[PDB]
Amino acid sequence: ARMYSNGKGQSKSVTPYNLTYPTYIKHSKEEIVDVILNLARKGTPPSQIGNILRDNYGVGKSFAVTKTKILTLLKIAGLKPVIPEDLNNIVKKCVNIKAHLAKYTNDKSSKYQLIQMQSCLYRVARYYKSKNELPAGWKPPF
Amino acid sequence: MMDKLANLCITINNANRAQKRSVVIRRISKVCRLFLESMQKHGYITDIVYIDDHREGKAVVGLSGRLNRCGAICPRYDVELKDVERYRANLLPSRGFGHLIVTSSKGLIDHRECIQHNTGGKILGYFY
Amino acid sequence: MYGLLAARNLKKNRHKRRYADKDFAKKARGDIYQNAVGYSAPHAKGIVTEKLGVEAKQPNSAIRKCVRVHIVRLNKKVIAYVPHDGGLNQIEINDEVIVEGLGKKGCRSKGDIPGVRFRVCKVQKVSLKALVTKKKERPA
Amino acid sequence: TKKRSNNGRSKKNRGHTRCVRCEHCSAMVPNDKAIKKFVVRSVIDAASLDDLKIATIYEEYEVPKSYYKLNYCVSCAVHIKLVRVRSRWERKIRKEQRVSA
RNA sequence: UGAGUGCAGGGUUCUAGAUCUGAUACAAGUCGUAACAAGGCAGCUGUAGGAGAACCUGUAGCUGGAUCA
RNA sequence: ACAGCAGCAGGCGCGAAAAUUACCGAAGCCUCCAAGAGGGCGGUAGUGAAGAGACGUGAAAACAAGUGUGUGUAAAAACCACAUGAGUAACUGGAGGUCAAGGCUGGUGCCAGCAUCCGCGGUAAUACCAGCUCCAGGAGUGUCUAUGAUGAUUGCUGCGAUUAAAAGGUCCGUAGUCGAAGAACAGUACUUGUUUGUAAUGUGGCUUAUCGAGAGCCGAAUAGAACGAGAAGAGUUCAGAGUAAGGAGCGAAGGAGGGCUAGAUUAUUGAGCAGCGAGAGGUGAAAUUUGAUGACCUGCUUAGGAGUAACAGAGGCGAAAGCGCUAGUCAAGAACGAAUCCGAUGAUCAAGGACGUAGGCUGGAGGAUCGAAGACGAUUAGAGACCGUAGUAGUUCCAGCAGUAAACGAUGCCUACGCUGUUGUGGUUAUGAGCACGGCAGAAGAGAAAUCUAGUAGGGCUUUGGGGAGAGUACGCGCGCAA
Ligand SMILES: [K+]
Ligand SMILES: [K+]
Ligand SMILES: [K+]
Ligand SMILES: [K+]
Ligand SMILES: [K+]
Ligand SMILES: [K+]
Ligand SMILES: [K+]
Ligand SMILES: [K+]
Ligand SMILES: [K+]
Ligand SMILES: [K+]
Ligand SMILES: [K+]
Ligand SMILES: [K+]
Ligand SMILES: [K+]
Ligand SMILES: [K+]
Ligand SMILES: [K+]
Ligand SMILES: [K+]
Ligand SMILES: [K+]
Ligand SMILES: [K+]
Ligand SMILES: [K+]
Ligand SMILES: [K+]
Ligand SMILES: [K+]
Ligand SMILES: [K+]
Ligand SMILES: [K+]
Ligand SMILES: [K+]
Ligand SMILES: [K+]
Ligand SMILES: [K+]
Ligand SMILES: [K+]
Ligand SMILES: [K+]
Ligand SMILES: [K+]
Ligand SMILES: [K+]
Ligand SMILES: [K+]
Ligand SMILES: [Mg+2]
Ligand SMILES: [Mg+2]
Ligand SMILES: [Mg+2]
Ligand SMILES: [Mg+2]
Ligand SMILES: [Mg+2]
Ligand SMILES: [Mg+2]
Ligand SMILES: [Mg+2]
Ligand SMILES: [Mg+2]
Ligand SMILES: [Mg+2]
Ligand SMILES: [Mg+2]
Ligand SMILES: [Mg+2]
Ligand SMILES: [Mg+2]
Ligand SMILES: [Mg+2]
Ligand SMILES: [Mg+2]
Ligand SMILES: [Mg+2]
Ligand SMILES: [Mg+2]
Ligand SMILES: [Mg+2]
Ligand SMILES: [Mg+2]
Ligand SMILES: [Zn+2]
Repeated sequence: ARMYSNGKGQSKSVTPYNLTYPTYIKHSKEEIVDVILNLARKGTPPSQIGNILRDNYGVGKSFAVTKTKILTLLKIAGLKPVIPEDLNNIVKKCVNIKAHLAKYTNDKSSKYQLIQMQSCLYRVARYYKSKNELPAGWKPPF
Repeated sequence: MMDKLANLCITINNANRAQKRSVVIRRISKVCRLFLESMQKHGYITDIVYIDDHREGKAVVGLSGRLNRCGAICPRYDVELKDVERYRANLLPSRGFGHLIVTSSKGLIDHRECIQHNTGGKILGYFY
Repeated sequence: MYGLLAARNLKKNRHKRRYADKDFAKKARGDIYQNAVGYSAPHAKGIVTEKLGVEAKQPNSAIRKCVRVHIVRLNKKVIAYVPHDGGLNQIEINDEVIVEGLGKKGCRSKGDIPGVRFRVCKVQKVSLKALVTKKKERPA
Repeated sequence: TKKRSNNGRSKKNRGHTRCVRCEHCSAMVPNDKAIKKFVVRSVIDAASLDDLKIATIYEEYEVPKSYYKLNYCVSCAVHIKLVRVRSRWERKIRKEQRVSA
């Protein structure tokens, strides 16, 4: 089940059985690889890179053509971010809640949501600072 | 998450009680395969197919009329060859028939083979 | 607590559970040496100081014959029962008596006698059964 | 022992509900438990409609009705005989009552 | 190296004490009758006042209710 | 001046509790300068129903225990051999049920007594006190006290927690215990071989004292350690692998979920003014009470502070406590659709932290309605109560403290396996159906039943009960302004 609440949803998307090569498409390998690195330098998250490749350029799951994963390609090109993108999105939501509570101090429901959010940050931090993906003395922006 | 060897047992026990002849079992591990293959050698189950679904794994099996009950033991206790008959007398209905399965350096073996090979091991499960 | 490497947790839990048993608790945590007859001694010597009688509990209707004893080993004074038909007549003030338990698990009242916990066994070194049935005589 | 499967009230999947006040004694009772009664009563009694037909100035007239929903606590509903005690098998039967006039 | 012994303190276990206050047993004493039937104001849980005494009254809750409607 | 029996005998005390101020150039050992000397160490008997063997108390013809010789020993006694006399030898607890065995005869009349427990006796006692017959074990049988079993009433094997005793008010969270599939790898646990490691006791045997305990000889052995071996489970790693494991993100939509800003239709009270001219209120029935200083009722004006009727439900939302007028605004969450991204990030939780109806407390704002306390009127033997009149703290808001509820579906949280019909709510749809959250009615199993959040089961983790009472009380400690 869900980690912070009583949810038991089941909405996911199916991974294919085999992957082949997308011969119906209208670009070369080298063009697709160029499209990714452009979208990266403009500052898009890698989950959004995937959405665009599927929706506009017509490639499912973005790996059948490249034999390599999106984040690994960005490390080969040297475009790696300073913080992993998951930990980064958790710090953003915390900041937002603290900026709301700063002006609407009375909101007990928002107070409740903040302590849940903050717990999740530290649990994710401890993962990354074991795999050597963050400096040992990293601390939140707060 | 449930233990995979426990899940296997409850799935076949309930279906047998409901008088079904075949079932699909949904999460499979290496020792689950070896357990089922043991029940086939002693003629408790008849036909086995394994589905390679890339999501864990699953099996389809045909039950015989000879199977009354099976079960897993948790945890998997360590036993000397001196100890196994104690567990045999606790689990099985009669001195004449049924099988207690033990894991060893020589694979899965039954309580008779333990005497032949001169080896203890870890207790895994039983059927009769 | 049923894991294979859980022995320490399991042991500490199960030990703590036993204090719910009255028997284990009293031996561990009560005053087991407060009594004239009990854990300490099977019999007790003492001197008779007063003669006494008590009513039986309902629904019975009787006067039971009892004796006030000063116990040599503790300097407590206790009530004891005198068993036999004419038994009270075999005892004088300032006699020495030996005293015995009623046979329950803890020191508890037996039958219809309220609050009395011991009985007389011998008077002046001789069996009370022999005195009452006139098989033997007082030392004099 | 437990006398009714629904605890005598219609609350499910909720913590708490609004209270209402009894028509007969003003006691507080939870809305999901209160005995309810509907009334549709003519302003003019049946024994006067034959006089109304000669009293009115209009060519035809429709009498105005008055509408009410009433609420009762258990004690009042039993005492006023809106409901009655029933046998162990009858207790389970559920049927809508008539609108009063 | 040190036995013994001065003087202050602590740590333990027992024991005295004017007087006050619990509990238990009281064949059957005195005053009421609070609960068990709609027990004669349906009962019970929390909280706050009050009162010879059981208890009574406000406020929120529960049915183990006298209603599965 | 001398002296220290937890050496051997012995005495006094203390207790419910324990032997002779005995013989010893012999047996087993130790000590010396020794073909010898020493030893209360050790051996021999005496005393005692702590324990353990074998046998007497007659047979149908014909029976212990005595005695004398020899033996035996260091000297003895007992034991054994032969020979003499003979004719001796049972008690303890019971007889209503459990529990084997008498309604037998005489006394006693809720007395005297008996009875582990249940129970007997008030003049017809199979239960008391005795006589007589039976029963049980028998050189033994009763009682008291500790303990093991009884007992699955301590539960690893193996108990319980809807109503009998028993799931923390809700979340977060550390220590602790527990943790995918696929392909490979390594040997410290794990299991096993060989070798060590046990005198007595115990275990499997055989041999000699008339027999039986006894004595003598044999064989194997626990835990612990030394060196090898096997690799299923456990462990470590990898990525042309991507959970009906989790987190991040995208698209369209739904809800009394929460904070803030600005508005609203009535209603209940209070004042002003106008009309009218005698009662209004309240109850089962009435009295307190209010009205010619004009009530009540009907108009028009105003002033406040609460609340959101009907629609409205076995409907919805929230972690729980809880949430119902209309617009605008601010954050985050649940579910659904689908070829998005990362890759074990996870389950449960002592300590520690955050929320928690109502009533209560500290300070400010305010004050319509309702109303603890207090005061009256009735009713009653008495009402201090129930009913009526009136009336204060509180009831509302902001900033905090507090920490309890029949905080209940009296049913912990994850995760499984499971029959049918019907009815809802929100998305999606090959229009056949699904996914999440519910209600209802049977069935089969289950259970002491009632009934079923209770079916099946050695899955994981925490809380928790052990006949009533005393007691959720005393002492100590921690929080709180107090309660
Ligand atoms: K999600
Ligand atoms: K959790
Ligand atoms: K939560
Ligand atoms: K959860
Ligand atoms: K009795
Ligand atoms: K509630
Ligand atoms: K109802
Ligand atoms: K009452
Ligand atoms: K000495
Ligand atoms: K001595
Ligand atoms: K003795
Ligand atoms: K002898
Ligand atoms: K006898
Ligand atoms: K007799
Ligand atoms: K008689
Ligand atoms: K017990
Ligand atoms: K158990
Ligand atoms: K609590
Ligand atoms: K996955
Ligand atoms: K809003
Ligand atoms: K409050
Ligand atoms: K009053
Ligand atoms: K009066
Ligand atoms: K009143
Ligand atoms: K009032
Ligand atoms: K608080
Ligand atoms: K608090
Ligand atoms: K509580
Ligand atoms: K729910
Ligand atoms: K049960
Ligand atoms: K206290
Ligand atoms: Mg009464
Ligand atoms: Mg009453
Ligand atoms: Mg009842
Ligand atoms: Mg000696
Ligand atoms: Mg008999
Ligand atoms: Mg008898
Ligand atoms: Mg039990
Ligand atoms: Mg009860
Ligand atoms: Mg209970
Ligand atoms: Mg509880
Ligand atoms: Mg022999
Ligand atoms: Mg493995
Ligand atoms: Mg006027
Ligand atoms: Mg409305
Ligand atoms: Mg979400
Ligand atoms: Mg308040
Ligand atoms: Mg919990
Ligand atoms: Mg108890
Ligand atoms: Zn009412």
